[PDB]
This record gives sequence, C-alpha cells and structure tokens, in this order.
Amino acid sequence: MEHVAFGSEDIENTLAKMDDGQLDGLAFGAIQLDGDGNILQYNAAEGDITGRDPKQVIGKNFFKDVAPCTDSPEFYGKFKEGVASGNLNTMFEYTFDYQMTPTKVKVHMKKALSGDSYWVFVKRV
Ligand SMILES: *C(=O)/C=C/c1ccc(O)c(Cl)c1
Repeated sequence: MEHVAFGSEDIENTLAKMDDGQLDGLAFGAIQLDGDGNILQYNAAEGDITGRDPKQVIGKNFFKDVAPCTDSPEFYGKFKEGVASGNLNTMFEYTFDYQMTPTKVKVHMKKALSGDSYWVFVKRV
C-alpha cells in the first residue's frame, strides 16, 4: 500500500514516479486523463469503487463513453475550465450512478506534472 493520503498538497509530485503497478497501491481511486478526457491510467481502487475493469477503460473517453453522469458543468465543466486555465485543483463531492448502484464519492481533480495530463482522484464518502 503506497503511503499517500487523499488530498495531499504535493500529490502530483508523489504520483509522478508511479507506474501502473504502484498506482494500484494507492488507498483511493486515481484516474489520469488527457486534456480531452481520454483515460491514460486507471488504478485498482477506482475499479473497486466503480466496477469497471482498469485495463478495459484505458483509451476510452471518460466524459463521453465511460462516465456520462459526469458530463455536466459540475464535473466535466470544472475539468475543462481547469485544463484551459492550466491550474486545475478542485475538490467536490459527486454521485456516480451510470449502470451502477449510486455511489457518493469525494473527487479531487488536479493537474499532473506531465503537462497534458490531469488527475481525477476518488474516495468513498
Ligand atoms: C457516472 O456516469 C460516472 C461513472 C463513472 C465514474 C467513475 C469511473 O471511474 C467510471 Cl469507470 C465511471
């Protein structure tokens, strides 16, 4: 289990060193998206929260295909505003309910260090 807390101030530096295997060691869900919302990384804890197979969602568009319930100003809108500005860092609660039992989560979106990369972190609430 990787020793990183959800919402930590330097999380983007800590996660910069992690291959897909170390990402699976996190205590919380972690998704990496490009600026368009395409899934670059998707860890085991997120698969546990959502039911999706982490290997099978890589390459899919999060907002268009995987997670349409986030296609809204309250989630996607915050994401694309942060991508456009280049300083994405926002935390909010949300309910995931597409083809799943509705699940309330806390979401932290933060711009990655890798430039055109953005983290979406998720934990249960
Ligand atoms: C609602 O459509 C949200 C669905 C959803 C949220 C988070 C993750 O990781 C996935 Cl695969 C789907």
